[PDB]
Amino acid sequence: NEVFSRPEWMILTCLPVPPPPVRPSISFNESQRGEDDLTFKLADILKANISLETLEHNGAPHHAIEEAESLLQFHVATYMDNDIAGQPQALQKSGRPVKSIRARLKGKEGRI
Amino acid sequence: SLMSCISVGTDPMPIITFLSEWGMEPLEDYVPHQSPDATRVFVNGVWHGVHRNPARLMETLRTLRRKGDINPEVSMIRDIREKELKIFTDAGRVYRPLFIVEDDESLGHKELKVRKGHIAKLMATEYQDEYTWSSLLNEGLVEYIDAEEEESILIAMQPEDLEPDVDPAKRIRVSHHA
Amino acid sequence: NTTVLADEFIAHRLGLIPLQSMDIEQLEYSRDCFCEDHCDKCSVVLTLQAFGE
Amino acid sequence: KKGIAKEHAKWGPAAAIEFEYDPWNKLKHTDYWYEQDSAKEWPQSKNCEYEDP
Amino acid sequence: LAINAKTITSGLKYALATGNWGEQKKAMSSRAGVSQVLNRYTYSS
Amino acid sequence: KAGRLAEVNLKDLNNVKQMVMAGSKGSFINIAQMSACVGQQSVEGKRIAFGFVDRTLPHFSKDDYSPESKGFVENSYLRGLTPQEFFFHAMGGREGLIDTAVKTAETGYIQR
Amino acid sequence: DESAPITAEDSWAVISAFFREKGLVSQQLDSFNQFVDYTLQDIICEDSTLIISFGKIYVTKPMVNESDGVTHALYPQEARLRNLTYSSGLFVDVKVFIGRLPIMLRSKNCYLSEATESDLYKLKECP
Amino acid sequence: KYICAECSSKLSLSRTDAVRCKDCGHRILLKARTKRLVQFEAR
Amino acid sequence: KKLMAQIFFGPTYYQRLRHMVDDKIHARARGPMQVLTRQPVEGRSRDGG
Amino acid sequence: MIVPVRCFSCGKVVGDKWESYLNLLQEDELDEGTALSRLGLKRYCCRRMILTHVDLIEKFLRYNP
Amino acid sequence: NQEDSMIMNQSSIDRGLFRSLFFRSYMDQEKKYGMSITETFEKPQRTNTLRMKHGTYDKLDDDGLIAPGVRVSGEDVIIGKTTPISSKRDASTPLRSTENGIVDQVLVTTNQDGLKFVKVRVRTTKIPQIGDKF
DNA sequence: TGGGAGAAGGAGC
DNA sequence: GCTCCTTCTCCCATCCTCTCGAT
RNA sequence: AUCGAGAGG
Ligand SMILES: Nc1ncnc2c1ncn2[C@@H]1O[C@H](COP(=O)(O)OP(=O)(O)OP(=O)(O)O)[C@@H](O)[C@H]1O
Ligand SMILES: [Zn+2]
Ligand SMILES: [Zn+2]
Ligand SMILES: [Zn+2]
Repeated sequence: NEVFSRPEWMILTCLPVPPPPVRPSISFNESQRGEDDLTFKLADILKANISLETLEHNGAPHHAIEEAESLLQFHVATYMDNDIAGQPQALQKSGRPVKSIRARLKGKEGRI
Repeated sequence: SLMSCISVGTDPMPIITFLSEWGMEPLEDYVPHQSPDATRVFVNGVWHGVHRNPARLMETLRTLRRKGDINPEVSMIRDIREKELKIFTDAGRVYRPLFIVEDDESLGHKELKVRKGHIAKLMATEYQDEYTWSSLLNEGLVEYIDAEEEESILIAMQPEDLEPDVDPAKRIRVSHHA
Repeated sequence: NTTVLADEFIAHRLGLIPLQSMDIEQLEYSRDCFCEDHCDKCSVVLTLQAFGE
Repeated sequence: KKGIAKEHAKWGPAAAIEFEYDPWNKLKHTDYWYEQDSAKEWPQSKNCEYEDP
Repeated sequence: LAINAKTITSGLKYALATGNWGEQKKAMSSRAGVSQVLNRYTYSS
Repeated sequence: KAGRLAEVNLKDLNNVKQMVMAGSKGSFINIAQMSACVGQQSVEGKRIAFGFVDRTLPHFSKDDYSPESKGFVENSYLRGLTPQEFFFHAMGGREGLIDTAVKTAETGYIQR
Repeated sequence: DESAPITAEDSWAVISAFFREKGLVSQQLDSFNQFVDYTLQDIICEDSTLIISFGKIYVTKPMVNESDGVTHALYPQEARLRNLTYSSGLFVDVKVFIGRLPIMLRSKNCYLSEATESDLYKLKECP
Repeated sequence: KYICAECSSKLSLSRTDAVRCKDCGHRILLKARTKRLVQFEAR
Repeated sequence: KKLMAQIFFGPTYYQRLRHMVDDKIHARARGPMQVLTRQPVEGRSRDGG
Repeated sequence: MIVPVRCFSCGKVVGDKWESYLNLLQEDELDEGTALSRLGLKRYCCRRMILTHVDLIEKFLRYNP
Repeated sequence: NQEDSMIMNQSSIDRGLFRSLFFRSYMDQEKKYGMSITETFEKPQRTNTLRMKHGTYDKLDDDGLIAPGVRVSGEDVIIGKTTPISSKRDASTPLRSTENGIVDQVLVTTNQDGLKFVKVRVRTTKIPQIGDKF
């Protein structure tokens, strides 16, 4: 659609980050608090983006810029879909896979 | 079940050194010719060799197990229609004890090895608070049989069943009396 | 109560003990007595003291 | 405290009150259950000694 | 000295207290159903 | 036919017959199984198969195809079940619990 | 009166003897006892040389390492009440302390296995 | 007002006194029983 | 009065099970809610719906 | 646990017939039925109260506290 | 008694048929949350603590515990403790909302870390009632 | 993880 | 150009409820 | 909160 859906918009250049209500900091028990999975994944996105910015400012060997771009692509892909077939899953500190938005919207326990 | 146990594990080597002395032929010096009526002797799933005249080997192994030389939790299976002798010694096998029936040619029909004297000894030992379960096991009166070995035995439900006006309310028992 | 039985267990067992009641007609009901939880014309007080000597 | 067995069974002084009437089945208030004979399968109560068959 | 005992202890104390029969970093092996809290509602239980 | 012969010759004051006559609970099969014979035990639509080699239980000889050998309970609940018939009845009745916890999900998906 | 055939009643003497010797939870007590006595040493000895070489292993009685205190004996009731762990230290004759193995109750390494009914009542353990 | 499992010292055990017993070196305590009279309905 | 039907009567061994109504009864009147979806929380112990 | 006082089915006191029951069983060598009948327990609702009872209290009395 | 239900004799229930004892054990520790920090088992104050549970604190002793023999019901506080900040926060443990009883025993013990913790056992009788399963 | 689709890539006339 | 043609990737799998653990 | 277990219709 000319107005609502163009092919050029299927490649992400600027990514919207949701407000805190979408990713609240759950505080169970008394002192056992922790940020949401989406907050950690977005922090990883920011780290990868800053890494690419630093490498470009440094004009790092293209063979390292390519690896940094692949890391950014993997992190922004797992952010929206952690169930990609034939690829390793991104894991939290505890060793469990992150709960992407696709996993939040899918299944009998999903939003819908 | 109440009378089901799990094997704990036993060293198979003492069994193997028996077989080589009982007349088995090592798989190295085995040619699949000149011996078509020969049994494949396995141990713990390993085809250790080939042995002829398996009846004597099985008789000797059963005599050893019903005496304590072989661990009573060792299951020995002979399947004639494939000519395979399978001895198992590993751990994790579920077995249950049950009585042993002998021919007892003296008293006509086949009769249980364990008799009322052993029961009297067991009751005296219980009431003496010598003759324990191990004493029954070591005398060949009771044997451990697992699921795989059950495919080569015939079991009678009750001692009265093997024994070779009528209450109408008693349950129907076929008593085919094999 | 140092015993191996619960307080309310013993209370229930005590409540089931048959007590003499030939002259029950002379006592008053607790609901109808201008008294308190214990009295003399509407209740009878008993005491149990036991020690495992 | 004074009380009745309605509030709690601890106040009931009647252990068991056997109650029977018409030992023979004259009034036909009961239809006896039988397999082959109804007079030989049901035991004859003691109070049958006090009424004419 | 020079031997880390905890690796054994905290190992054997974790799976046995959780049921995940393996290290805390592994989730493939038979897990969560190996060690269970003893049911003492009744002697038969 | 055995159950029908039993039910016909049951007196009218029989309490289980009155429940069947009213239709409140119980049926003909209940009369047959509690008074005449439990019947044939079948699992997965077929009679008891040979779990062992050429037999169903270690107490039967091989190559035995008699009805008693493959799960025919000649006894009633009043008379009591023999150990072989008891085990065959347990095998048959376990299927009635599997399709309650396993095959219920295959008909709920249909309705969804 | 010595070789008469058995009746269906006398087999209960055999079953009573079986349950008097084996018990009801022998299928777990005999498996664990094998692990401590034999399997543990086999695991220790197998490929244990860093060519350093581990050797004999010793399993003590269950004990608790009290904070700033002397290590004393631990009984199952004390472990249950204090939220402790019923375990015993393993010392490898490289004898270096390598860890603590939890001990199964009424096993060969448990005190309750060498306790009579009076001792079990004294230890506040149900016989 | 505190009784150890082994022996019954019936110590005081204030803030400073902490958790322990005199006679026996055992580390569990039961804090006696309330002085207030309880009342159960015998039913 | 006598009953026309004689009643099967006798001792039988009965067991009390862990399930009792005082441990199953529940009712919610706008209690606590979740922080993520702002829906009623789950569980009788949590005063949920 | 100790002794079933009274009788759920009827209400007869059977809490004072335990030691006598044990003495009849042991000292007088009578069987359960004759001992139960000699204690005046005619109805089988009272009879089961003393016949089927586990005196666990003794075991609870074997602990130090 | 229709549809697989039963009629139970109320008089027999009054005499002890199927009555039972129910014990529940609550546990509470105090932990360091640091190197030189420690929680305290004490009676919570009304002005110092930063939090409250709206339960009745009139039954706790000086140490923040309830002696055996006190009828604790509903939202009563049984193991009252206050934790500091890193004035004081509230970390008291109340009873279950739908559970009541009498305190049976109170075990005061030291943890393997040397930290004082307390277990409290509450005892209740569950008389058979309409709707109980047999 | 157990069957199914549907889809895809490949051979053959 | 069908003709398939076998070979692959693919998403599923009843409902509601309770309690107790371990992090 | 997460995870897992067990249990009821
Ligand atoms: N897996 C399940 N899925 C859906 N509903 C179930 C499930 N299991 C049980 N139920 C519900 O519970 C009921 C089963 O009742 P229950 O288990 O008491 O057996 P029943 O049919 O009542 O016969 P009985 O009481 O004699 O066993 C069904 O009516 C059903 O609605
Ligand atoms: Zn008064
Ligand atoms: Zn002391
Ligand atoms: Zn009675």
